[PDB]
Amino acid sequence: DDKNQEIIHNGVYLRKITVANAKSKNKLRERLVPEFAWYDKSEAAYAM
RNA sequence: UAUGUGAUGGAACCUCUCCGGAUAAUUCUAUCUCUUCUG
Repeated sequence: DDKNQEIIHNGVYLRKITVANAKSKNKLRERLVPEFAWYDKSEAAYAM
Protein backbone atom coordinates (compact mmCIF):
# COMPACT_ATOMS: atom_id res chain seq x y z
CA ASP A 1 0.00 0.00 0.00
CA ASP A 2 0.89 3.70 0.13
CA LYS A 3 -0.08 6.92 1.90
CA ASN A 4 -3.74 7.92 1.76
CA GLN A 5 -5.95 10.68 3.13
CA GLU A 6 -7.98 8.10 5.06
CA ILE A 7 -4.84 7.53 7.22
CA ILE A 8 -6.24 4.13 8.27
CA HIS A 9 -3.74 1.66 9.71
CA ASN A 10 -3.06 -1.44 7.59
CA GLY A 11 -0.34 -3.51 9.22
CA VAL A 12 0.69 -5.84 12.02
CA TYR A 13 3.77 -7.16 13.85
CA LEU A 14 7.21 -5.57 14.48
CA ARG A 15 8.38 -3.54 17.52
CA LYS A 16 8.40 -4.50 21.20
CA ILE A 17 6.16 -2.22 23.24
CA THR A 18 7.47 -1.07 26.62
CA VAL A 19 4.92 -1.59 29.38
CA ALA A 20 3.87 1.01 31.96
CA ASN A 21 5.09 -1.45 34.60
CA ALA A 22 3.40 -4.78 35.36
CA LYS A 23 1.97 -6.60 38.36
CA SER A 24 4.58 -9.39 38.25
CA LYS A 25 7.57 -8.55 36.00
CA ASN A 26 8.65 -5.38 34.21
CA LYS A 27 10.57 -6.06 30.99
CA LEU A 28 10.34 -5.56 27.21
CA ARG A 29 7.82 -7.68 25.30
CA GLU A 30 6.77 -7.91 21.65
CA ARG A 31 3.18 -7.08 20.68
CA LEU A 32 1.33 -7.09 17.35
CA VAL A 33 0.95 -3.32 17.12
CA PRO A 34 -1.06 -1.98 14.16
CA GLU A 35 0.94 0.15 11.74
CA PHE A 36 0.42 2.31 8.66
CA ALA A 37 1.89 1.66 5.23
CA TRP A 38 5.36 3.03 4.57
CA TYR A 39 5.65 6.21 2.52
CA ASP A 40 8.05 4.67 -0.03
CA LYS A 41 4.97 3.45 -1.96
CA SER A 42 15.86 7.42 2.36
CA GLU A 43 12.25 6.17 2.37
CA ALA A 44 13.24 2.93 4.09
CA ALA A 45 12.13 3.37 7.73
CA TYR A 46 8.63 4.70 8.43
CA ALA A 47 5.61 3.62 10.48
CA MET A 48 2.70 4.91 12.57
C1' U B 1 -4.91 98.06 -9.38
C1' A B 2 -1.42 103.03 -10.24
C1' U B 3 -1.63 109.16 -10.18
C1' G B 4 1.95 112.53 -13.53
C1' U B 5 7.68 118.15 -13.82
C1' G B 6 12.45 112.93 -10.41
C1' A B 7 12.47 104.74 -9.72
C1' U B 8 21.29 102.89 -11.12
C1' G B 9 16.96 97.33 -7.12
C1' G B 10 20.54 93.94 -13.84
C1' A B 11 22.08 97.56 -6.95
C1' A B 12 23.41 91.31 -3.67
C1' C B 13 26.78 83.60 -5.97
C1' C B 14 22.78 80.35 -0.43
C1' U B 15 27.74 81.01 -0.05
C1' C B 16 31.56 78.59 3.56
C1' U B 17 33.42 73.77 6.55
C1' C B 18 33.17 67.46 6.56
C1' C B 19 37.31 59.77 3.39
C1' G B 20 29.70 56.20 2.87
C1' G B 21 33.88 54.85 6.91
C1' A B 22 34.07 50.58 10.66
C1' U B 23 33.64 44.67 12.43
C1' A B 24 32.83 39.40 10.13
C1' A B 25 37.53 32.57 7.25
C1' U B 26 30.98 30.74 2.40
C1' U B 27 31.77 27.63 6.36
C1' C B 28 29.59 22.36 8.39
C1' U B 29 27.60 15.37 12.51
C1' A B 30 23.74 13.66 16.38
C1' U B 31 19.23 12.12 15.98
C1' C B 32 14.22 13.30 14.82
C1' U B 33 9.22 12.07 16.71
C1' C B 34 4.71 11.27 21.85
C1' U B 35 0.69 8.41 23.74
C1' U B 36 1.13 2.66 25.41
C1' C B 37 -3.36 0.01 27.99
C1' U B 38 -4.53 -3.68 33.06
C1' G B 39 -0.45 -7.77 30.45
